Amino acid sequence: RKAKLLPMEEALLP
Amino acid sequence: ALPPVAKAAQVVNQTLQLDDSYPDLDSYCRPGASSDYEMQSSDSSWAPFHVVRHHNIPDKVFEHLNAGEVFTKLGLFAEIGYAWASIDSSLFLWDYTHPNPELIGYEEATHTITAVALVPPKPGVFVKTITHVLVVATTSEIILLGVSATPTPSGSKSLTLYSTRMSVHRGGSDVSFIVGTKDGRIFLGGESDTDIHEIFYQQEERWFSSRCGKINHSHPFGSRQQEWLRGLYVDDTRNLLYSLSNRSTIRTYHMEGPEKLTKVIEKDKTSCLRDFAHMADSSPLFTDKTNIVALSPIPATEASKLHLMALTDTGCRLFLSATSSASYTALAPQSMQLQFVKFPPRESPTRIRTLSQLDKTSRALDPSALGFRFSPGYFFDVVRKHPNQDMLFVSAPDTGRIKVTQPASALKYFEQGTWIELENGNRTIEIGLTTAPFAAAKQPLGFGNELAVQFDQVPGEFAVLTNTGVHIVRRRRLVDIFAKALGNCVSASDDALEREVRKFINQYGRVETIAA
Repeated sequence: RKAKLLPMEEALLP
Repeated sequence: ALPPVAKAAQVVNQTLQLDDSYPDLDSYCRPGASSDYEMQSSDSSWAPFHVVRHHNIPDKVFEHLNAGEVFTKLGLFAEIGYAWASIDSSLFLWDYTHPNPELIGYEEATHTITAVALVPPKPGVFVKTITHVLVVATTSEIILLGVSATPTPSGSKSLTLYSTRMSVHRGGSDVSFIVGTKDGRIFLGGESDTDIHEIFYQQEERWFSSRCGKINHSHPFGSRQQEWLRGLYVDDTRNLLYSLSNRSTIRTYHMEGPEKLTKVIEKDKTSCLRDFAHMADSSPLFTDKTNIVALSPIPATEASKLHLMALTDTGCRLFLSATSSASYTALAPQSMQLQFVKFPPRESPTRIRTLSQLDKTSRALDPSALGFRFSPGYFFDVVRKHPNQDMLFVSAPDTGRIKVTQPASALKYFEQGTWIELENGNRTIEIGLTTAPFAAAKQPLGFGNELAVQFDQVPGEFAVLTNTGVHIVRRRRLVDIFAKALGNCVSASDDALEREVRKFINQYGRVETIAA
């Protein structure tokens, strides 16, 4: 299963 | 005049100072050489290390690996209990502590993966829940992925990946080595040349600057002969970066700023050999034919002078100091010198139990293919005498003997050693620490006192990655040895215990033995 890559928006602040 | 608890507190304060006076590395690795070992059978209760369990590679990874068209590679993320496997342009991570792991697949990459690493993030860039950055280097580009390795009820980190839009074209230089600093700086090197690159990245997008950049810190030009890297090594406590070349040249770089990297020392094998010749004991185990196969930084918390260990293919551990020209303007060193050599042990591994000068001629660690050192001196050497089976030599400082030795001028690098056999077909790839870095104190004096921390931090454990699985090796404490030895005396005489106890007293002293 290809790993779900959550978005940049959550990753980097602010 | 002085009440009980205040009297006892006086004993505690003086005992704390006694433990914190444990000799520093520089003090028992003084200029000269040593071959001091007490070897233990791996099945003995006195073994300094032993294998506690093993984790096979998942079958699905074997399916992908044997489905490899051109290139495959394995590696370890021992800090979080994960391993990884790359197959051409595809990458697969998995928790090796889990009995039936699921494979975290990442196949966005377009070209062959040549290196993978897990580094700390740059502060003030990512959400706090991002614990690491995953660096994926291909033949075309380097890719950064956010990582969140949050612990689970079972005791194994849960790993989720985040995209970043952060990437840069590789260029003409291969990337086979990636290392990260405490502050999230990412350095790159490979098998094309000796140049060192750094990847920068920032949160904000600008019209004059991208979110992710790459620069060559070596600034090469003109005539250049063939030479490339065998490894990169970081020491945050000194803001240093070391590279090892295929010609056994050791280069030292200093991070004089958050974005600067300056080469400050370059020491080729000839220089090491010249230092070695000026020592009292020269040896045929170290010549112009000898190769240096690995480096291991020694942090400033452990030793002031000795900066670096270098392992030869003959099994010699070369301990090098480094010194600055001045005392004030971090201060960058400008000189490096081979000061002390620990020569190999003589005892070879045997199925059946076999029965004072400097030994500078042993071939027991010849050839040494891979080597690792962990504070306070745990040493792993992959000896490849035969092309099918690796033999693992593992040794530790004889902390008990070092602590009792008197006077200070009699201090030597005493060691306890053992041979751990891996089965036929096991080729060792990497060895990494799974527990927190060892430290009994905050400065060299007292730093290496294993005895003092027996009950404050778990024994060190090390993940040995092979082509068939991950083996867990655990350091054994005095109390572990003492308990095991006594367990063998349960069925014996009153004099059987006294005999075993006298072994401990002769090595550790009476107080340490009775305390155990």
